[PDB]
Amino acid sequence: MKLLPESLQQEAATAAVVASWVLWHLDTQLLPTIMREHKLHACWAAAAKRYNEKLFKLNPSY
Amino acid sequence: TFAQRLNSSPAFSSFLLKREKAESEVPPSELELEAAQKAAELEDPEVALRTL
Amino acid sequence: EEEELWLLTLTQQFKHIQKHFGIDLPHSVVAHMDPLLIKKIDWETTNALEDFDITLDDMGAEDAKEQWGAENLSHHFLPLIRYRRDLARKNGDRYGPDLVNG
Amino acid sequence: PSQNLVSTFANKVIVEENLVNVAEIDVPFWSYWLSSAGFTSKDAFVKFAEAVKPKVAALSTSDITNLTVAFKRANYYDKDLFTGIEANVSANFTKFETEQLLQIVATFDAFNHSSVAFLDDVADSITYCNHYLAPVRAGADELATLLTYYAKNGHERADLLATVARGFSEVSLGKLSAAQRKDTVLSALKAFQTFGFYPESIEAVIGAALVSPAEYSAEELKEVEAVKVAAENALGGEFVLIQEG
Amino acid sequence: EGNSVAGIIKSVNETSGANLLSSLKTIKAQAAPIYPAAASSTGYSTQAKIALFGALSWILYRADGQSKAHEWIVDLNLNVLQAAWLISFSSLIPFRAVYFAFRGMAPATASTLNGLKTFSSISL
Amino acid sequence: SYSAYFAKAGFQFPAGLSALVAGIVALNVCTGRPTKGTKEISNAEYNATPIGYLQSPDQHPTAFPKVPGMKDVHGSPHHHH
Amino acid sequence: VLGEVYLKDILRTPPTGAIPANVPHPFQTSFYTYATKKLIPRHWYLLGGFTFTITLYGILDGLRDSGKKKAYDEAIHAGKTPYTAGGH
Amino acid sequence: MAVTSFLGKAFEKYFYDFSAYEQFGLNRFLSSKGQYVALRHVGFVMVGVNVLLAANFPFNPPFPTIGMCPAGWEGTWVCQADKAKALEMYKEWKKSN
Amino acid sequence: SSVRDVKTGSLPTNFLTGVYRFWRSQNPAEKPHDPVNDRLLPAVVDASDKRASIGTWATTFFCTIISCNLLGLMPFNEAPTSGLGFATGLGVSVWATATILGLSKTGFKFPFIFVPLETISYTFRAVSLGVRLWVNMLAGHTLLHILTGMALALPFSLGFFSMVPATFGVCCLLSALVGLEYLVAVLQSGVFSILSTVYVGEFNHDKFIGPAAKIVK
Ligand SMILES: [Zn+2]
Repeated sequence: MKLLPESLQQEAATAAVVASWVLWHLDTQLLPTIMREHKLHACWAAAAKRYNEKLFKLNPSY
Repeated sequence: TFAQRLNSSPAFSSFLLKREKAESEVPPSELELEAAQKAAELEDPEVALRTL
Repeated sequence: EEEELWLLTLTQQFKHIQKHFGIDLPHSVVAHMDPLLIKKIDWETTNALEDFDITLDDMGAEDAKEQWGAENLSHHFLPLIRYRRDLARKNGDRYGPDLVNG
Repeated sequence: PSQNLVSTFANKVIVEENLVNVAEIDVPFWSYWLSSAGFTSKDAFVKFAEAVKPKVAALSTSDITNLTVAFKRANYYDKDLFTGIEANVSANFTKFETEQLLQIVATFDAFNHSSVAFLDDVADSITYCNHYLAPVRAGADELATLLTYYAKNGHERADLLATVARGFSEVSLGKLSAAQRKDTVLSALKAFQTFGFYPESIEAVIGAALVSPAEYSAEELKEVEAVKVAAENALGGEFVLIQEG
Repeated sequence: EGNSVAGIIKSVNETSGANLLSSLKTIKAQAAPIYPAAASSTGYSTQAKIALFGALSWILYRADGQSKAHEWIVDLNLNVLQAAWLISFSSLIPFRAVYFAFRGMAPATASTLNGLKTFSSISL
Repeated sequence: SYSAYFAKAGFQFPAGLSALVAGIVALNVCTGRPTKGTKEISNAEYNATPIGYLQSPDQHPTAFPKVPGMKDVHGSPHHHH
Repeated sequence: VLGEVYLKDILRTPPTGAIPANVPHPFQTSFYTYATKKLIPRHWYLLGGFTFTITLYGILDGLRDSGKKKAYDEAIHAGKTPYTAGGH
Repeated sequence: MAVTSFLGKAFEKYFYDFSAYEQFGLNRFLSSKGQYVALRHVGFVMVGVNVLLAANFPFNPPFPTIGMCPAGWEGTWVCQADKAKALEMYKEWKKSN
Repeated sequence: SSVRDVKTGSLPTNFLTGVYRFWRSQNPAEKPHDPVNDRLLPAVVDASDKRASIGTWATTFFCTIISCNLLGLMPFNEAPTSGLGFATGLGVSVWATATILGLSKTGFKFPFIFVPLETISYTFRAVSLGVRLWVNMLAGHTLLHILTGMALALPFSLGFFSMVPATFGVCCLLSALVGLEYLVAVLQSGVFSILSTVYVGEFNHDKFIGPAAKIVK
């Protein structure tokens, strides 16, 4: 069957172009979007006890 | 409610979720149903003033 | 009604995120409502700390995780303490929390 | 006549008077990159500083950073330009990153120029409008410049000092040469005692001098151990160098 | 576009007491957020036609070279075996259970937002 | 609410797909070698040869061959056996 | 009062006029910011590994044609045809 | 029609409620629907195999037969195991047929 | 110049969040001796500056291989990872990334008769990481070509839609091998990226800088 390709360097460079595009697309397009909505939730869930206690001490409405 | 806001989201108008309901996975609780109904009364800000 | 603009902007903005986050809120409306939270989140992605809350969870830093969340929303209190500082400067005094021993 | 035509072309077309006539369009681009190539030329930076003054109020934050560090390297202090720059920073303080503000302050610390509204809007921006680990990415020679600029102008902001003192560690001081670490440790301890603020990370800038005291004199180590005893009771304890074992 | 609370505060301050309670639904709706209305369809974008013609240009080109492949009837009967599982996956994958299972992979959607607990931010 | 804002923008490609397709095509056309079943000849041979004799039978297999190995063209009968 | 000059560019309400454009990340804006701040400081090990494979597989492609040229010349300097005469 | 809007509405009602597991009854013979789909699957393959073969039947098979012949052929070009042999026999058969 | 707008809580955003947080979970950061506070925060940020981005690299290799492996199960398509240079070119590139990372922990100088035997077993994991991906994508697809040639021999020889219990038992065996190929397509993209975190994570170890001076009590 077909085992070796016509060029091994052309198939190795197709793998490096595809995997460096996925590296670029993940780091630039996906992971900024992942972390913008992961860390809105995460900063709000980590600050929620200290945010509300700091806000309780600040507003004079009570 | 949360499941009622999921049903009108763009995810459930998609093809593979079009005949689905978000309440079928986790139904709204008894407090979530009674507080969506209480919040429907208070979307009139005159009703919210006279109640308060 | 002296500081009611700040306290009701906090209330209306969080109620709109909470109603819509994870359901249909666009990322453009988040970055409109909270531009400095998106600015500080983008600093972690730019400076290769996009897993910093996973790093603090790996090393069990539960009080540095609470400081990480609190320092990323610390600009929510900036419209107040810029107002209260411009009160105390107009009344000749010093702002309290600006001082070390005050 | 080939050499004559080239020499005639060189004395009327490629001079520095037409080099500053193409440099009138975008000023802070051309101001920044020329000054990085050693083009100091104090009469040319006069010509820069007036063609940019109708534009400083509408510049982006990376343009304002490009103006100030160019006019720091050119060492030309245009005071009615530099109030337009601090009115760009004070009007857009939320948009300035603290990597950019530490280069703007070090220009404003060279030419001793400060407002009180500028000193608050830089401290409000580093503390609240910027990531809290962004002092850690700064490099301690720029943070010590910011600490003295708040101690020269007598501006006590204890929230800013807790932010800038994050950026002092063994990591950030270890990236400095021991000549530059010495000019920083003495410059950061002189500012930390001016406000009397002794954070828990003052033991990394004190400890940067007590592992290698042989580059310090006697009155400088008298200046260091004045702060060391002032910090040990403030932090409620006793100083001890760690040796790794 | 200034903020809508300062639009609420200004528009409640400049009403009389007689028409305060009548005005409260037009001040409510002036500060409601915009949810843009369902526009005209105009389906299949300029890139949705490149995606469908380019996938048809790929499927025809791959079926062209499959048909002269020396095992052409073996190759063309493998597309029947492969497309049989695409059919059997639309009828067996629980697509609502999968949607809520991916929704729990992300901590942003596995829980509700947690800050700002309404007693801390009152203005009395 | 907000559901009709996300229906307005239709399909869209990934945000740098043009650099993937230009990168995969530029690896398949800038091979630096003849195009898989052809051989470079001189211009004196190319101008002298018919286009039926320039073709090889191996490079034109039959589109749905009734016998495995059927070819569409026959090429040059001037064989060097 | 606290009067909206203090909330400017700090806290905004949900938009009422139109949904704005999304704020780009600095990496989506320019490839030069991605390349110099993240691709080269953080992923140069991965780019070095893709570079090693493309050069190594160019060695093995160079060995395979120098082995084809070796077996080709030992058929034309042996009076044989260097392949199986096509098949058709 | 709108060429985008009609077929989506058409395929959806074919996809969702058009069920030949109920419109043809068929619960009388099969236990579940989980094994009606495991026979429509194998039924799709057997129909697809029998269509691809029959849509061009007089062909010499590339795949190895096990010494079996389709119909009354048995010595013709369709059953020949040598492929250069069957090419010569197909070219004789083609001018006659 | 204008980026697109993203809905929060999209399904591709939730899948890639869970995928990235999975591969980041494989090489976790180590807890220091000291408590993490503002004193230890530059030592934690510098500890993250010196760790490789294996959370990003392993989901680069997960998403580029599961997309290539599942192309082989789409009709009219072959998997790119059934090519020898593609699949072994990803395996050498992971192994070289681990080695370039392990060579930079020093000053790029390469490390009695024991060490040629540690090296061999180490240099073979260049070969084995890519060949395992290549052979699994080749040997599953090759067997499917053979058994659908043998399944085609029955309706070719016998009637069309005739003697159907013979072809039914081999059409369900063919259908159960395409189903196993969906399992091998997802497993081999998982095993490639699990092993990439193991190999690259061997050299993912640096010194915690930490406080060199302390005010105790
Ligand atoms: Zn195939």
